[PDB]
Amino acid sequence: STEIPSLSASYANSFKIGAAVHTRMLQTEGEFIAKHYNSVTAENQMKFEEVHPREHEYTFEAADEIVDFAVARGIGVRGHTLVWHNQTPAWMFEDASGGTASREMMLSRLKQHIDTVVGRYKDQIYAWDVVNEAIEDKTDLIMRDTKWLRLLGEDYLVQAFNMAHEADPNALLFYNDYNETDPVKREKIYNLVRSLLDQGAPVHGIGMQGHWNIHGPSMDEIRQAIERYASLDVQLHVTELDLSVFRHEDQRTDLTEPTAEMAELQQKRYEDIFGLFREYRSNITSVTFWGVADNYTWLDNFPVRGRKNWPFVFDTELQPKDSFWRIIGQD
Ligand SMILES: Oc1ccccc1CN[C@@H]1C=C[C@@H](O)[C@H](O)[C@H]1O
Repeated sequence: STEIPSLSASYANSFKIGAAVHTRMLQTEGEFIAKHYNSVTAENQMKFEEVHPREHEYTFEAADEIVDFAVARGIGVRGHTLVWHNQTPAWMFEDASGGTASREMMLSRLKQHIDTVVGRYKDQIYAWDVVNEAIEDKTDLIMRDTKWLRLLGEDYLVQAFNMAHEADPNALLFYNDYNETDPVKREKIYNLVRSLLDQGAPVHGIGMQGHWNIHGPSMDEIRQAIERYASLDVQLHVTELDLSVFRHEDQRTDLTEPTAEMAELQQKRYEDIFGLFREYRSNITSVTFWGVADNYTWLDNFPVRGRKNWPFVFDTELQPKDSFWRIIGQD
């Protein structure tokens, strides 16, 4: 604070503005958070392994601290992924002899997991990401080949969405994914959510991760996604928004800060984005950034280990960037 407006305050009549957090920062940057955001997501501390490390042992301490942080300050909470190929302990898929678990073991284990997790924050979490990244990223492959698909069954998303809806039939359940604007994958996601809706599965929205960079997707490529998903009459949430200064499969490894060209493109590119989100504020009800400031971001270690990135509108010192001002809402 010193003379700058609240980012989430300027969108109060448009949509929530959230951030991906961690209990480690609730102390240091708790106030910066409680001022620009009215929604938050646990980046990792709420995933399978993080709260269900062993078959009979649960660990919710970190997650609880987050929810307690938010609800006290009138902030919304999105629960992140119940069913995902990553960050899921081995036991969940194994049997006594080290073999693979059966469809029945799978159904029981998943069921008890969902109840415990969704039920614990019942009526407190307004939105959940039941299934994360189920669609393949290879043009001629629909379903991503995973143990969920193999050991449980192709009807695993339905089960997930059904179980979740019982634990808290008031939460909005989303199907979350990335590359959602890629013309090919965009249709794969569309058909899945369409199949799900027909089968009667309780899906209430689609989760557009928003892991984009300063080059693409084009404004038209995003606009098309929005309209494509929005037509299914479901809510749209940009869930893991960030603007990478690199392209994926970027070989450039010597930057200590972004190139002047990178900053220019980004400031310009962010302005266009939120300008498009505002045009579509009817369809979009929540935009979350995968992080709070450039001081931290998973991009620093992925896909390149040890390569620092600056994907937000807040620099490494929690101070507003030139992109910040070109993004404040009309309210
Ligand atoms: O496998 C990928 C490949 C490219 C981009 C993103 C992903 C995964 N997308 C996200 C990354 C951050 C994690 O904290 C989130 O849980 C995850 O959903």
